Amino acid sequence: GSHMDALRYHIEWNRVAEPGTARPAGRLLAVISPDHAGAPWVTAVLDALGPDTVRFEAKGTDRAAWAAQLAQLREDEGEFHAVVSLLAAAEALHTDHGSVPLGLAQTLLLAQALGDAGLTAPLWCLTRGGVAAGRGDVLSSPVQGALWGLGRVIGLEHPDRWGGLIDLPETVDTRAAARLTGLLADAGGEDQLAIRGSGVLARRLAHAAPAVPGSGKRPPVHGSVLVTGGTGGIGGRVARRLAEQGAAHLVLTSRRGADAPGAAELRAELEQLGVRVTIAACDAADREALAALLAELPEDAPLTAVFHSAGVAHDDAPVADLTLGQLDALMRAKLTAARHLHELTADLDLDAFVLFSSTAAVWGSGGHPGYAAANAYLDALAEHRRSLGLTASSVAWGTWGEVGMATDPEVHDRLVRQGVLAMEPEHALGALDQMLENDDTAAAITLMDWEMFAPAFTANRPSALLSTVPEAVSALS
Amino acid sequence: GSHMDALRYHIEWNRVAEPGTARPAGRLLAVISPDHAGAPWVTAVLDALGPDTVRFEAKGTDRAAWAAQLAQLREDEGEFHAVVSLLAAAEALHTDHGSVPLGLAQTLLLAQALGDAGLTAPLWCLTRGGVAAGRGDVLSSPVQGALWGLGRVIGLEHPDRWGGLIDLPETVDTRAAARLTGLLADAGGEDQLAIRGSGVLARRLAHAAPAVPGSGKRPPVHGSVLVTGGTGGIGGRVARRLAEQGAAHLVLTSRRGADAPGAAELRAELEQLGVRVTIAACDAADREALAALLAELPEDAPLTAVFHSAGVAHDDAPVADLTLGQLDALMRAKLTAARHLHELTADLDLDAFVLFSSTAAVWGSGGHPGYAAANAYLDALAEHRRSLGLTASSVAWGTWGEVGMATDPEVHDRLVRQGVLAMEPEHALGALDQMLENDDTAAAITLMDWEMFAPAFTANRPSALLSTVPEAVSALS
Ligand SMILES: NC(=O)c1ccc[n+]([C@@H]2O[C@H](COP(=O)([O-])OP(=O)(O)OC[C@H]3O[C@@H](n4cnc5c(N)ncnc54)[C@H](OP(=O)(O)O)[C@@H]3O)[C@@H](O)[C@H]2O)c1
Ligand SMILES: NC(=O)c1ccc[n+]([C@@H]2O[C@H](COP(=O)([O-])OP(=O)(O)OC[C@H]3O[C@@H](n4cnc5c(N)ncnc54)[C@H](OP(=O)(O)O)[C@@H]3O)[C@@H](O)[C@H]2O)c1
Ligand SMILES: CCC(=O)[C@@H](C)C(=O)SCCNC(=O)CCNC(=O)[C@H](O)C(C)(C)CO
Ligand SMILES: CCC(=O)[C@@H](C)C(=O)SCCNC(=O)CCNC(=O)[C@H](O)C(C)(C)CO
Repeated sequence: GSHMDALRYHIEWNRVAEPGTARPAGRLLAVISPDHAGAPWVTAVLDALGPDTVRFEAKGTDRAAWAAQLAQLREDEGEFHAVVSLLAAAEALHTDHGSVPLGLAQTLLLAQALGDAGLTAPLWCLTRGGVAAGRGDVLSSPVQGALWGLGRVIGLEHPDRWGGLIDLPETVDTRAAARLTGLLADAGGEDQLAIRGSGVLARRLAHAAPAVPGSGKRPPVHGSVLVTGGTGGIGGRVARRLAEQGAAHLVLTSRRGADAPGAAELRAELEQLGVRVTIAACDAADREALAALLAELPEDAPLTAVFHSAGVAHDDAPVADLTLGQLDALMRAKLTAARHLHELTADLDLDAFVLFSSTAAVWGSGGHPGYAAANAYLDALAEHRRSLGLTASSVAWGTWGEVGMATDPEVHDRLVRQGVLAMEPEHALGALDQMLENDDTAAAITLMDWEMFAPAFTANRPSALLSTVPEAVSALS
Repeated sequence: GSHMDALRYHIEWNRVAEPGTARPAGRLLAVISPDHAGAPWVTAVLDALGPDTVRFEAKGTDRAAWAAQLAQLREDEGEFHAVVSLLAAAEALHTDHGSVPLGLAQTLLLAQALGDAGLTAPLWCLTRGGVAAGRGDVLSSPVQGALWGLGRVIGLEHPDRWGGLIDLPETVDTRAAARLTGLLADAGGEDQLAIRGSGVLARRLAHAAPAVPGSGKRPPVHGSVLVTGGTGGIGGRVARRLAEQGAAHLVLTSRRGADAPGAAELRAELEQLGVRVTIAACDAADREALAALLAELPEDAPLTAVFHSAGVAHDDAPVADLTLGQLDALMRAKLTAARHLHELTADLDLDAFVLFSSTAAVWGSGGHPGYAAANAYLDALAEHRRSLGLTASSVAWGTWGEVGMATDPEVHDRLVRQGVLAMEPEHALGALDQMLENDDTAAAITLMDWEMFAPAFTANRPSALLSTVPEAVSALS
């Protein structure tokens, strides 16, 4: 019980002190995506930054061209107090990389090209409705939410030229503008911020409250349950659990399907438990294949839940190196697949819609920008779905033992050294069931050694995020 | 800043499980105050407990007579599943002890007489509007609120025959009744509960929100400020602070007034800071003297704030021993004085109405039932005043160093050994200002060693209260 409780953490937002009322002394550089500069919040921000602010229009996605343009600007215009990116407004998918929002691609390349050009002014990435901050906040853009995943990794990899992330309110009035320009002047060590009418909120990680025994509001598991990546490590273990809890029919998918290693043994396992088993080969980013799968479900066993476990973590790279192709391949099973899943099942009144995220999206991991972005999309999509009145849960896993991605010893060793320890599957799954019985929207489930993790995480840069974890605070004293 | 944040804690109420649907197997004993059994909620509870429930009418306040009656009842009727007290409905002040609500007197004597008689069934004390539980809840009876202070100490001193405290809703309908009889059957380890229309809530302690400059909009300190107990330890330090922050005129009161030890030095201190000082000898329970003090304030310096620091903690005693006389002397400067202060200033539109409480009222302290009751009144009165649209704050201090009650070394040693550490006055006052800047209604301000405190506090009995303090959870794991 308390073993599972100890695994569960929650992102929350605390009010922080009002900033000062002077705009920065030095000049700002504002980066705009020229075909996506029309949104009201972009206009309001440009107006708040004032006419002295230099504007750079980021056209297309050409790293070398931008580097040369930025170098010229630095030469001509001198040094900047900060760089303020409005590239998040470009939500349309990149025409050559169908799983990458244009704004996300352009933000990556901007971070690369600023380094290339030696423009060292701290980079601030602005979004509008990419987080749910404050009671009753509406996360209106899960695409912009992905950009926070990337941003946190930029802060780990380039801490000395990263400013942070600020989410703007729906209405950027004079209060909100003064709060924005104040933070850009000095942010008081905060770097993950939401501006809202009631004040300025900052992102915090906290222990979740211990499960209240006997208090579950989870519907019984029944009918058909789709587990994407269901032939993989965590997915198989999740499929078994669901079978024990009363699913009538488990639909497992993956690109390899019945050819996936271990698939024949997993099917026989599930059939011993008295469950119908369908194992289908198909890319979760393929909308038509998903539709066809849902259309052929038994009339006796309609879809009641989705567990999205499809994902890859390999072929990622440092921010300074990551290509748009590698980014696309990392986003595919996460952004594109989850969006299909959401759209195809929105009208089905599901009991559960569970997205498997990662701690790489909670606090960030160096070397894993694309994976962090892709999983940050899932967290944001769950908040978005709740605002529409749909069920959703995003579970950001730490490291599993025994099965799945993280059982390579070299990977394992790296993680244990950072203090992200391998969970026993029974404990991880038990903590998941607690989350689902509480009907939480988003949680991290992870076994930590804070005495290892906190000093490693904050070596280069303090983290206000962790100020609300007493073990982290205590490690750093 | 964050050091002062770390001193501040906040009582909150979280939803817990719906209880079961079976009435207790064994028979209940219901204790009623015969002249005060008319209230609607008392009738509704008696009806919910059903006709099999044995009734005991607690007449007067005679410990020995009740002990003999209870012994007879046990003889005749057997042992009981639990004892359900409805004595809180007696809000009228005791005829012989003008600071003691009759119900509070009778609850003490009941807890004493049950022990005397060897009735071991867990004692549950019911109240109606004695806490503010849930958003927009109205604490309508601060007198009944005092009973929760006493109750928590009964739980520390007699953990094996204490059930707990349950606050009923305004309307005890069938849902509320089934919730009550379900909790009496099995409370799932909870012992501080509120039944409301939306469900069952339980009492929780959390770290308070970090300071945000000017959020509660505290007005500037100005005009005349009354500090009762102003010649005493904390009071004098509070007077000094207010003088530094621009009070025009400090009115310090105590029973000894200008004869109080150190009073001539404190006057000179405050006057060096440019403040006018009035020191009056004045029992804060004397309504007429307080009225005369308020009537003589200059029109150029009207009353703007009250800081209620009057109080005694000595000559308390264990629950088993405490007399009504001792109880009266502890309640006097708290209940009676605060009530006068509330009534005489209700129409003055104060900027601040600040009551000095104790952690003895937050979580309880063995050997200090009378003090805990008296201070729990202050917490409840602050919530009550907020429901009326009046300003109020209750500050439940831990232990001060340097000045005041707790500076005796053997007392100090006992506290340090329980993990309640002595605060530096500047840090305690800094935390108070944070609380007043946020305009919080109730907070505890205390320096804790949770690794010492949690195991000592829960040695004999678990505490759900502390499950929401991660340092407590970690100490116990
Ligand atoms: N293991 C951990 O410690 C951990 C920590 C954080 C988060 N996670 C998340 O948990 C989930 C499960 O991870 P795991 O450890 O079970 O990894 P795994 O054993 O590699 O399983 C991943 C599954 O996703 C499938 N997949 C990959 N891309 C797909 C696509 N486009 N369409 C459909 N299926 C696809 C894979 O099969 P094919 O290759 O045959 O398609 C595989 O069955 C992942 O989303 C991962 O991001 C895991
Ligand atoms: N010190 C702590 O660590 C701590 C912890 C929790 C709570 N508190 C609370 O903080 C407040 C101040 O405590 P302290 O440590 O400053 O103790 P203190 O030095 O004894 O101050 C108490 C003051 O109250 C006065 N007083 C007592 N009964 C009174 C009455 N009936 N009418 C008017 N004045 C009366 C006393 O003076 P006379 O005797 O001359 O009346 C004295 O000036 C108290 O309410 C106490 O319960 C203190
Ligand atoms: C690679 C497989 C995978 O799922 C991984 C990326 C994840 O689940 S993330 C878990 C690994 N690490 C983290 O979550 C914490 C990263 N934190 C760290 O403390 C690193 O030392 C810093 C200093 C921040 C450099 O990145
Ligand atoms: C006596 C001066 C005074 O103000 C004191 C009573 C107060 O401020 S209350 C603070 C003293 N102690 C407490 O708050 C903690 C009580 N906690 C404890 O852990 C006790 O050891 C238990 C085991 C519960 C028995 O009472």
